[PDB]
Amino acid sequence: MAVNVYSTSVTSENLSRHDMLAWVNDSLHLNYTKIEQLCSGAAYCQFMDMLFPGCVHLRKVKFQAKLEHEYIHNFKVLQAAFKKMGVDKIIPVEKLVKGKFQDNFEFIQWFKKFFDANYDGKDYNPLLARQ
Amino acid sequence: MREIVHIQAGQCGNQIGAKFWEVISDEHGIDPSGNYVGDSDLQLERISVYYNEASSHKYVPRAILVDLEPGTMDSVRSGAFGHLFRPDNFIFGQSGAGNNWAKGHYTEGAELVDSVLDVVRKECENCDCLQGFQLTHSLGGGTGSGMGTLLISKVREEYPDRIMNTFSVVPSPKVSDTVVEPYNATLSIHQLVENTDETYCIDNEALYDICFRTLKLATPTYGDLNHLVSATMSGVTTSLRFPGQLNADLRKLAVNMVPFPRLHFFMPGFAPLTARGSQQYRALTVPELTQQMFDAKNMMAACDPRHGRYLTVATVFRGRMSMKEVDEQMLAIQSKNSSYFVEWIPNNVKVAVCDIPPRGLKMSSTFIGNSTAIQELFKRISEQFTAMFRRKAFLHWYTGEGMDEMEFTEAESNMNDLVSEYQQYQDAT
Amino acid sequence: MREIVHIQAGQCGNQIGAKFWEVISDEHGIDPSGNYVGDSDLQLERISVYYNEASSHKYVPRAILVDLEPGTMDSVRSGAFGHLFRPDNFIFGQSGAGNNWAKGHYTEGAELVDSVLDVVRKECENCDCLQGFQLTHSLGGGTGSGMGTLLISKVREEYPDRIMNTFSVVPSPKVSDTVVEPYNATLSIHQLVENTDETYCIDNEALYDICFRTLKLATPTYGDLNHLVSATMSGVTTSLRFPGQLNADLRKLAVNMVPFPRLHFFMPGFAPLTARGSQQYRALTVPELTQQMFDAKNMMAACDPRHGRYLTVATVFRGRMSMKEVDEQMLAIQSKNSSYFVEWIPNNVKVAVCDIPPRGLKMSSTFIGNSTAIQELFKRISEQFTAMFRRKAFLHWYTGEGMDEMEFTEAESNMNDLVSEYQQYQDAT
Amino acid sequence: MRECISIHVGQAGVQIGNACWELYCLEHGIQPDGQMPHHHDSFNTFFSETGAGKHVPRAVFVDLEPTVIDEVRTGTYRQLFHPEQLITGKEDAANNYARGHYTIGKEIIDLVLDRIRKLADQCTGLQGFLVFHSFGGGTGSGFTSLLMERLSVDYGKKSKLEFSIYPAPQVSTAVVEPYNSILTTHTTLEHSDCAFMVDNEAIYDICRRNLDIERPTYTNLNRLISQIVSSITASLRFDGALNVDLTNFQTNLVPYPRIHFPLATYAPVISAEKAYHEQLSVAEITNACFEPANQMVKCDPRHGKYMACCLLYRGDVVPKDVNAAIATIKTKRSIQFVDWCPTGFKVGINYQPPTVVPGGDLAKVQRAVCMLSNTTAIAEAWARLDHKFDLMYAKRAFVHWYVGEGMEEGEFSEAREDMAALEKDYEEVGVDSVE
Amino acid sequence: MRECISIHVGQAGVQIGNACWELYCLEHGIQPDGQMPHHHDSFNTFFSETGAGKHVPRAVFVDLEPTVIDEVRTGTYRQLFHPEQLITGKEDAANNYARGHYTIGKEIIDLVLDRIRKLADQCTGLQGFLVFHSFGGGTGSGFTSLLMERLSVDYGKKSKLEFSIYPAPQVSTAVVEPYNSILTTHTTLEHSDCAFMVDNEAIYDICRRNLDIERPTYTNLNRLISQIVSSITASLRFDGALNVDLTNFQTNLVPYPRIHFPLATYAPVISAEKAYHEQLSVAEITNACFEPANQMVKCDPRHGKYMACCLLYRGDVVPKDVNAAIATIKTKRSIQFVDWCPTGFKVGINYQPPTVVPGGDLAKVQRAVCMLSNTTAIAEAWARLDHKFDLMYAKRAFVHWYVGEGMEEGEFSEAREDMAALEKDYEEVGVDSVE
Ligand SMILES: Nc1nc2c(ncn2[C@@H]2O[C@H](COP(=O)(O)OP(=O)(O)OP(=O)(O)O)[C@@H](O)[C@H]2O)c(=O)[nH]1
Ligand SMILES: Nc1nc2c(ncn2[C@@H]2O[C@H](COP(=O)(O)OP(=O)(O)OP(=O)(O)O)[C@@H](O)[C@H]2O)c(=O)[nH]1
Ligand SMILES: Nc1nc2c(ncn2[C@@H]2O[C@H](COP(=O)(O)OP(=O)(O)OP(=O)(O)O)[C@@H](O)[C@H]2O)c(=O)[nH]1
Ligand SMILES: Nc1nc2c(ncn2[C@@H]2O[C@H](COP(=O)(O)OP(=O)(O)OP(=O)(O)O)[C@@H](O)[C@H]2O)c(=O)[nH]1
Ligand SMILES: [Mg+2]
Ligand SMILES: [Mg+2]
Ligand SMILES: [Mg+2]
Ligand SMILES: [Mg+2]
Repeated sequence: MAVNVYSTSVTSENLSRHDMLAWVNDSLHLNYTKIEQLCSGAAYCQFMDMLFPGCVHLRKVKFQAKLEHEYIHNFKVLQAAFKKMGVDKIIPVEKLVKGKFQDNFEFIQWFKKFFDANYDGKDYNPLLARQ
Repeated sequence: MREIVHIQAGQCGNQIGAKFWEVISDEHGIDPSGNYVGDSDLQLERISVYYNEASSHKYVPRAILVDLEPGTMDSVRSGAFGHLFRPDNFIFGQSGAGNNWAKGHYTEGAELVDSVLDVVRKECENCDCLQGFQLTHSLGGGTGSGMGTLLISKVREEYPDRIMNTFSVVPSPKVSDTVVEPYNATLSIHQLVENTDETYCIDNEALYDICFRTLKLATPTYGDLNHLVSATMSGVTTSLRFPGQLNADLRKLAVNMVPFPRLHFFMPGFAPLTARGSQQYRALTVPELTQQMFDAKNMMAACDPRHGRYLTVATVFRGRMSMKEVDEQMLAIQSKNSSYFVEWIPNNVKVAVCDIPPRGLKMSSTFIGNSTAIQELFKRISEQFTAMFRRKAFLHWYTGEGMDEMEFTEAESNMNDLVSEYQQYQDAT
Repeated sequence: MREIVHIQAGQCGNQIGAKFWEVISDEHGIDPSGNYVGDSDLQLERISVYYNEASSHKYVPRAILVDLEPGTMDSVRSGAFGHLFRPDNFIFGQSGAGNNWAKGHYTEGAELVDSVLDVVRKECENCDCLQGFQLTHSLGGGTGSGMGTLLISKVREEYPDRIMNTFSVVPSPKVSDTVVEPYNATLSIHQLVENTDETYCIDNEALYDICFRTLKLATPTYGDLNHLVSATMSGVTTSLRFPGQLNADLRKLAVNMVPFPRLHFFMPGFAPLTARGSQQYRALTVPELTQQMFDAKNMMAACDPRHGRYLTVATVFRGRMSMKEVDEQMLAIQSKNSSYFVEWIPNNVKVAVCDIPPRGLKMSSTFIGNSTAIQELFKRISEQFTAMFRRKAFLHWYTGEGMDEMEFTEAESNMNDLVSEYQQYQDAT
Repeated sequence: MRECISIHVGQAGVQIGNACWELYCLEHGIQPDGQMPHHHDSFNTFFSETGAGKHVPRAVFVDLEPTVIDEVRTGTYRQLFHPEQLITGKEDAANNYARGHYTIGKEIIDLVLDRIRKLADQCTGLQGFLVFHSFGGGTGSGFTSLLMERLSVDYGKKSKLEFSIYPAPQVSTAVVEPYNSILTTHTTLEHSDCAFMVDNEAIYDICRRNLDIERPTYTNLNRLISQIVSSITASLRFDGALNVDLTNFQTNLVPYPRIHFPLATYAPVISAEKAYHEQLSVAEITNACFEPANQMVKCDPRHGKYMACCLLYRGDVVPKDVNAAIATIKTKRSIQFVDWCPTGFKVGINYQPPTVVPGGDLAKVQRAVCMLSNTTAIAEAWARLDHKFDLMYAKRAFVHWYVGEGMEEGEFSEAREDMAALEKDYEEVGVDSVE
Repeated sequence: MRECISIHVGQAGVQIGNACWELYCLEHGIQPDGQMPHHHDSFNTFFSETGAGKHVPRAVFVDLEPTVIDEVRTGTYRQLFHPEQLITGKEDAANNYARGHYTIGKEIIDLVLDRIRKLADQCTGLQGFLVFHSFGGGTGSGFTSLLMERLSVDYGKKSKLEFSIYPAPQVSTAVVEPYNSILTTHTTLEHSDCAFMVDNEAIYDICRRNLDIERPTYTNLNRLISQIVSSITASLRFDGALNVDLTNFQTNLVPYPRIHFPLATYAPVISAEKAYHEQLSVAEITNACFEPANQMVKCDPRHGKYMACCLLYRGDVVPKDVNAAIATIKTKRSIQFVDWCPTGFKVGINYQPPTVVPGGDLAKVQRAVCMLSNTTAIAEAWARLDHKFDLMYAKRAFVHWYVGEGMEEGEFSEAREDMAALEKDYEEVGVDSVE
């Protein structure tokens, strides 16, 4: 099980887009340049693997998705472990996959709080996990 | 030829544009239904600059009205004189920007400018020889400020070798319409200074003073204010819209009035302004026209030119007059009023004359002054922003949607540098 | 002369065809009862190509409508505009194919193919000079795909030196109308790429997108979708039915757009498409017609052209237009959009112009482009087929009616091979 | 032109069929005496018209105990049915599987097959048989198992759809229900093309909560069942934009030969008072039929995965709005499909709005949905029943009735190990596997 | 196209909502039965429009004790509301925050959330939530806390406005009011975008003095609060020269995350007899709304400094007159602002004059002003409530009830320390600082 968090109105903790992108890029070692590029869900799936070993089959997830229909399947695997892990946050994947700044920042803003709560300091490289 | 694309943002942009298209249709003799009803052919000689031809001899304005909240669009569609705009140009969102620059520049701006840029590109490729862009907005609101800034940046990226004018409603010093004005004003002014060409600053308190004192009106309203602003804009455009003895264009005005790339904040003014009762007791002539033009009380920006020096002045006359009288009075004004004219710019007056007077008037005139009195406005805005940012108020709602204090510090530094340079060039020998 | 035999299979074919013979009759001025009521004599100049003269100036279509389930015939025989088809051509079975290959190709389609080859053969002998066949079906059903393919194999043996087109409706990625879609589509594509000259792939999800945004409709039924496909199906033929400045026909299009025998999958299009209210604000001219073709929004198949390169392109204009404007813009389109065209095929644009505009329009045109983005459609289907076939889901009802696992292996390898050849010519130089 | 006949066995089948055939005469405008007084043969597929204007149904009511059938002969639908088709015996099976399959059923099975054969020969385009039978009964479970062995021999490959009545987990009218249910399932597992399952307890919650009735007698319960049945064959009698047949559900819902146990669901089920305050649009009746509190079998689909689905709209339904509503249903996550089923929806749209029975509880509507889910969650229903059978058979309770009526103790073990194979197959296929 | 939904919790919330919905139905020309005979859409933002001409409100009446909800059901507004939206329990929370938040309120929260989710999914352009609840009431406090937590968890970032009822310094009806108020404020201090405060004693004084009524029952207070709410929402509901939104109020009135407790004021409140002898000019109505006796919270802003102000004019209003009046008010002596707020006014203008309920106390006017002020004078009210709580808790009174109903003294201690920290932050922000 995992401890849940909320995000409605908090100050002194809202990170800028540059810092949020830097945290994502440094954690998983990619070359993302826009926060709107997180709609693929490939980076999100690896976050669950880091937070909880296992509980996500990293083989059925595809990272080279470029059309609108594999984005939906990608999210069907990312937070299908949300039910397994007990976290009850439901996201509008129907609206997330459009690749807009509207929600792609709101969800990553919540995920930063969720990641920080359940992170115990474990470290693992993503190069062999991805390949 | 020389088509101009008009873009309107926010509630203020939409209302001012509605009044402006009212005035333009009246000038060109275009029926509200969209078909020509006028008599003279001089109106039809150059109509493609603003309007656009369509099947069954219809004429559709080349305007792109856009705003996040749909209320203004619904009002302009349901009201009269809304049957001629092209529905595709009607672009709106669902939730307003809420007086937030971050929300108007990073949240709804993405999709809104995607659609707006698609429409703009289609219109421009439909145009034969593009002349420039026009954008009317306010520096105090959220959607207008932020999304007009985003549109200006994208249009500058797409068309580097083009001109665009911005008609900005600057916040008032006496009474503020919104509590968080300075943040939006500073960010918008920084972006405009970065990537615009010319900007005509217009205030509301100055317009109200003009309407109450000169026009002698008891209940001045936004209809009258937008009427005055639209009259000024039409007077600006008439030089290339109509033939005249000494024609001038937007590029000509920019070249003559912009001496340095960071100094393009002009103050507009109009003449003659008279009450309905006291209009038959005056002789309409160039002497009194210029006299009414060149007094601070008849200034549309709340800045007293007596506190500064006129870097450059442009004067676009209309109607039929005599060039001898025009140049003689310009020389007399310059000689008598030399004290507040810059010494190192000799011959700092540009004059253009058209040949078609406005509706129901023998002659008129539009005055555009690039002066050094905007320094006080920039200083006041910078001081208010400095206080608010020092106490760190309302800022977590700009930080919570992408931004950070680095942007605010950079904008404040840019504003201070601009005002310092403005003063140092005012006080140059 | 050069008559065309029309074959409709399945439910979609009987519904598209029923909306197709409404357009042709209106074009030629043929009354629903079957007698000519038109005014212009140019309509009757070439009427034998589609229709068929009978006693007392009655014209009957040269089409056969055949489907296994009898529920569709009563919808068109007892409905409106069903009094002109010849009752002999109404061929139907007893029970539907049940969304199955084998029940539509081996068991229940084999009992009906011998009663439908005696009507095609009889219709062919009365022909003066046969031009080709036309087939409209679906790739997801049981009888539209299963037995419509059986007709292709039988006809190709009898008339090898003929050209036939298939107006298939390829499935959609987002939603699936049938759970076992890939099994029927893969087994049909392996048969289509053998013995068809050209195939027009059409999508349903892209028709909702076009009708929702471009046409601005809220409740698009299947009547409006078939009314949009039928316009494209009539655009291809109209070159050989009416005189034009630069004529074309079925054979001319196949030569110019099929560089290799295995590459004949096209993506159709149409223009202009405008709503009812926003049609008086647009100038109907060739400039804006060619702009509407090449945008990815106005594509009839759910495949973005930006992901691939146009191998060859053919546009069939209609109406009356200057011949210079047509060639001037296909050069501008090719020059501006030089990155989306293949490099080893110069001047890869085919142009044909007719002279009769459609009903209620000044001018229109049809776009048919053999692109490489189609590869993404076959990659998706081959992915779904692999997942289901590995677990042998639903397979024990395809083996129980004649087929076996060995047949499925060939259909997957053949489809995978065709994808490799489709991409090899995209990066080749 | 295309024919299908229906067979009703036991008291549950006759009582359900009594309410089902009342609905068909309403849809086609057939008076109770058989005469006649979107819109527009239709009645031909179910009603066989005679020389006069009378139409007689293609129904074969068969029971052993003559109590229930004698109500049909006397009731208001007396002149409608063919007098011979109502077949009755002398004594019931008395909740005994052996009595209704080896001793008493054998003396009447020859009369029933004669009437079935006479009905099939009279028709030309026979599609298949619809059988309405229960599970806990004696002549509804031990006799309908004898019919399957006989029908599947005379007619080789035809559709055979069953509408069973699953025994409730907590509600129980009988005490030997685990004995009859296990034996029936093992025998009719090879002679059933698909078997729709319905639980009596689940209907009570639907009627009490959604429809707000505090006295849901068996007549109010049997009205909900008939609506699903009429929706299955709605495309056979009416013309629609996207038709389906009895074979379409057959191919689209049975991935494996043993996995043919879907569960039905209907929507919308609202009262007349709440009908005026609801829009009742396509986008949400799809959502209503997918909630776990509206399923008509006492099992929550959340604990399992959806092998396949099938939706059947009818009325003022636009094919575009169905696609949009379904597309976001895959987005919402009360739904979890299987890995080897990338495509998992079948859509059938009809143009005939559902009709209402006067004096009933349902209100007039313009749209309706009859979802037929085939989910893995029904595996928990077999495990619960298999536990009851194992507990009671440990001490050989009630066995002496079955043994002395023509059955062997060894036969009880064969049906036990068969359900162990079905349970293993159901879970193994549903769960993911490597490669 | 823009939708906001309203949730009414407790008896006070239900009564205020009844008055507010009567006012809305009057304003939009909607008959009590739901039919109907700047204005067209408008009613789309509040009234969902069904198949017929009937419009039903987007309201969710929730309560634990069924008396008031049954009164609403029996009342004249019976055919309007959706019967499923009215949710009742069995027994009340009985002025016990523990009972209303931990024990009882956990058994109906799922149904409330399901109804809320259905209502939200029905609409497309959802804007925010408007919550009408009290503070002294146990069910109001507990269920408001629970709903705040659940809605903040479900929907991430949406406007959540609350219309509270602050306990009066002297007029009172309960004994555990300090406990309830402290607990609810501590719990929902982080789940509220803006919380308007209204007191009963101030409205009593206003109705006694300005309007001249000597029998001011709860109906008059409900009418006044409904008028304030309608004046707030008029910008969304109607067109105007200068429009404002919920996000506009939120942005312009909340400068710090914790300081989001503005107070409301309405003008002009005059009777029918005094209406004929008054001119009702913009300047004088602004002066009346800025007078200290007209404030609807028992605290005189003369003890504090204004932090933010929002004026909302409705009717024949001239922006020049508004500007002149506001400049004069800023010049006036009694109005003192904070040093770091050089700009302190947000102005909105609407073209729809306020409507009059027939039989109401107020008279018809052509100009109306609603003034929302975020100031520092609420610190004294917070200090008084904190002192009352400390005095009562020093010797552990009613703590046996609170502990027995599933709570511990740790919650009381944390609430106390959080309130102390909030008061310290409020005072520090309000006070001036060098540099
Ligand atoms: N001259 C003139 N100015 C106006 C008029 N109407 C509004 N304004 C100014 O425009 C500003 C309105 O802010 P906008 O940019 O339109 O903001 P909005 O469209 O309401 O949406 P938000 O930015 O989200 O608040 C006000 O501060 C006014 O000072 C008008 O009719 N004439
Ligand atoms: N464009 C368009 N497509 C349709 C229409 N009607 C059906 N379709 C498509 O055609 C398919 C129907 O399958 P068919 O090939 O017609 O199958 P059938 O004729 O019903 O026979 P069976 O396969 O045995 O059921 C559906 O998947 C739809 O996607 C229509 O009116 N217009
Ligand atoms: N849904 C529904 N179920 C019924 C109805 N009537 C009876 N049943 C079911 O039928 C079961 C009774 O056993 P039956 O199958 O009727 O047995 P029978 O037909 O009387 O034959 P015998 O077992 O020999 O007596 C009960 O458990 C009920 O669940 C009905 O009207 N509606
Ligand atoms: N302004 C106003 N306040 C009211 C009205 N009715 C009740 N109240 C307030 O509500 C308080 C009573 O607590 P409630 O929130 O109503 O509690 P409840 O709804 O009775 O339910 P319990 O808390 O379980 O007792 C009183 O102190 C009043 O101040 C009303 O009509 N108008
Ligand atoms: Mg706005
Ligand atoms: Mg079919
Ligand atoms: Mg019995
Ligand atoms: Mg109470």
